[PDB]
Amino acid sequence: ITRPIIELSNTVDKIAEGNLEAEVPHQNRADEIGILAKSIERLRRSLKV
Amino acid sequence: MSTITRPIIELSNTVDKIAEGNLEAEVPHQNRADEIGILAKSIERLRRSLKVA
Repeated sequence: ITRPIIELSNTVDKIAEGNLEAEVPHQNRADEIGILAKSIERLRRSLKV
Repeated sequence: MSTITRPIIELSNTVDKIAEGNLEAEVPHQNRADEIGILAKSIERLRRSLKVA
């Protein structure tokens, strides 16, 4: 749980700095980390568009 | 369960609202001393960055 959350926190920081190309990890987990990851991916795509 | 799962769901819903263009909704859990807190601060920084745009 701890490491993936740190990782996704990192991912959100890169998106904030304008890097809309960095891959979002953990999109395929079957739990709540998975759901958070799918959210961040959708956010990433929404900002590209 | 209440210490980890629920906050993650909540922040997940917060990211969805930002994605829909709602840059005014408050980001919960900014004051936790753990990794949820770190994530929450990240999302708040993202939110502010998108307003400035």
